[PDB]
Amino acid sequence: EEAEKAADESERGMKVIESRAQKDEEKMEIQEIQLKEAKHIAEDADRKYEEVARKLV
Amino acid sequence: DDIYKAAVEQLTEEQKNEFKAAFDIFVLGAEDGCISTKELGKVMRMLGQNPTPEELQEMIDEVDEDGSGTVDFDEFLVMMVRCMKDDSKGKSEEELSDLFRMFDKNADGYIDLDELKIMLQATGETITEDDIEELMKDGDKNNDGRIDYDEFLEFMKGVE
Repeated sequence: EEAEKAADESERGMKVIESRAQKDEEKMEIQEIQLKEAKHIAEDADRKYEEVARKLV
Repeated sequence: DDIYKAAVEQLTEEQKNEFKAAFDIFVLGAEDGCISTKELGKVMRMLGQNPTPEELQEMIDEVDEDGSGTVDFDEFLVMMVRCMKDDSKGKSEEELSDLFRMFDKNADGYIDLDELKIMLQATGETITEDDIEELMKDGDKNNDGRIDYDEFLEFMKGVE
């Protein structure tokens, strides 16, 4: 029962962890999306900066 | 806007043949115009280009000017040409140069607001100040108030 329980703890471990790993994959994907959006804002903010900086020159 | 049917003119036909051949696939089963914008990334990945999720989401916003998640063959061909200038062949730079000598009736080497104006009047198309200046700045890359010849090329390459 302890070994099967361990299997259940480990299996529940995986269900929680797999779901959590997926939640982390999602939070990670979200940070990727957000940093990319922010990065794209930065690409455009930097691009716009370059346009005004170039125009400034 | 008019660049839709422009591309419909500007695009070549051996393109649109395989365009429709690949266009045949989007239907995930029983679709008649319910195309989605999350799949814009995948469909730009299909037709032979190498797009990145940044531009995928931008065109999700930059296109779907109708907001319905839908895109006409006109909008299809334009957002082809408005990024990948599969335009009306930009007949040349040098055939263009012979056109440009006729632009500069004054033998300028530059299409000025005056030559822009007179040449668009030779079209018959009236001169609104935006028109010529829209054409000027879009061609007058140097913003000298006038479109020099390579200014005219980069201007009217990809142009009929």
